[PDB]
Amino acid sequence: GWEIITTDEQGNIIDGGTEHYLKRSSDGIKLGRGDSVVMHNEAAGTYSVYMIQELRLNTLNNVVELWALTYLRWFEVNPLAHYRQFNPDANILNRPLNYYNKLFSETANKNELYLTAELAELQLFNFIRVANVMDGSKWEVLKGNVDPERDFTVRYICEPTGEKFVDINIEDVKAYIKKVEPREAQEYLKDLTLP
Amino acid sequence: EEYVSPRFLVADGFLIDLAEEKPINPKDPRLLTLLKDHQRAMIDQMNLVKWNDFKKYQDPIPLKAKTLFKFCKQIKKKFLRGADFKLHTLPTEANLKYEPERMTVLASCVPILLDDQTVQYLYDD
Repeated sequence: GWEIITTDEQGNIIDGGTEHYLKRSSDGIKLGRGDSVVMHNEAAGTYSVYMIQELRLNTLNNVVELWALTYLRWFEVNPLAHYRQFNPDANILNRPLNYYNKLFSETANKNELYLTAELAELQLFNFIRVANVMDGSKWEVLKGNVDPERDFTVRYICEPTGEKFVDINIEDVKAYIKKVEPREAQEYLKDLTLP
Repeated sequence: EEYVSPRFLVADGFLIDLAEEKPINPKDPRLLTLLKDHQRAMIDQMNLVKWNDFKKYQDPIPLKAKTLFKFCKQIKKKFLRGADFKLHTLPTEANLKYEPERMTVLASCVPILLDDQTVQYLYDD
C-alpha cells in the first residue's frame, strides 16, 4: 500500500521512460532521504529509529530497497564509555559496573537518540510511524509538550557500540544526506568518530 | 535491585525490560540475542521467579514487588474481588454458585505472556 514517486530536481516524472520517495495511500505520509522512522524491531523486542539514507530502486529486481542510518536509543549506550568520556577524571574509576547502568538509565533522556553511520535495510511492513527528530535547541522549546512516541532529540553521532560521542547538528545532517551521494555520505559520517 | 545492563533491571525476583516497561521471562530465547556473557552470568547467579509456576494458577497473581509495579506499564482489567480483596478471574459464562461477597472490579495489573500463549496478571495485594 505504498507508492513510488520519482522526480527530477523538483517536479514528478511519469511512468513511460533523479530523487525517489515513498507515499502512503492511506494518509499521504511521505518518506525520503532525511526523514526519520520508528520501526518494529522483532529481534531486539522493542522499536528502533532510523534516518532514511537511500531509496535504492533495485532494477536488479524491479523492487525497492529502503536503506537507512541507525539511531541508538538510550539503553544501547555504553554507560561506562559515556561517563569516562564526559568525566575525564573518570577514566580512573572506583565504582561497580552496575552503578553506571543505574546512573545512565536513571538520568538519560529516554527520547534522546544518537546517530550512527550503520546502515540497515528496512522493510515497510515493519514501519510504525514517522519520527520527529529535532536538535537540542528545538527540544528546549517543546519540553512540557512532547509526545514520547514521535518526538526525539539528537546531540551526537557515535559508534554503533555506543561510544565515542561527537556533537552534530542533526538538521545539518538531514540536509547533507539529501544532497550528496549515499556512498559518500555514509563514508563521511563513518569518519566523524575516528582518531 | 540490580541493573545488569542499562536495559535490564533485576528486582523482586523479576527481570524487568526497561525499554518495554514490562517483565521478561528469564528463559526468554530473545535474551540469547540481547545479553552479554557477564550479564547472563549475573542473572544466573541471581535466583529468579520461575514463570512456569504460573501456568495452571487460575486466578491473577498477588505480589509484593514494589520495583516491578513502579517500572512496569499497567492495564486495567475486569476481575471479581473477594471479601479479602484477592482478585479472581471472571467466568466467561454463568457460574451459578451464590457468592454475594464477590464483586466485579476494574483493577490495575501487569500482563505477562506465558510460555504457552496463556496470559497471566500480576497485581500487589
